[PDB]
Amino acid sequence: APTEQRPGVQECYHGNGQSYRGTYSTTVTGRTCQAWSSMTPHSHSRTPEYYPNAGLIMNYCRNPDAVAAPYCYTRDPGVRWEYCNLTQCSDAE
Repeated sequence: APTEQRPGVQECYHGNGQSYRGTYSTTVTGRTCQAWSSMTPHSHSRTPEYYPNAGLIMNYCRNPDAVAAPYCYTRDPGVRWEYCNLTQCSDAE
């Protein structure tokens, strides 16, 4: 009889994560991402209007402008943006 929570498949990004369209929404330090369509607390230009094919919905980690890895602005006024707590798929190899 099982005594461990059902296995969870980790999310991971390929390449630099420009193709990432998963649901992860937490930064490397555990902070909660700000929604892309929100301008509070941080104003920015990474909007779905300006990156219409980048999947900039909700507050999911994304890489619309092809930086090093998926990222987000955070909801904390003291922290503008962070890379997300996401590993590269190739790490498990």
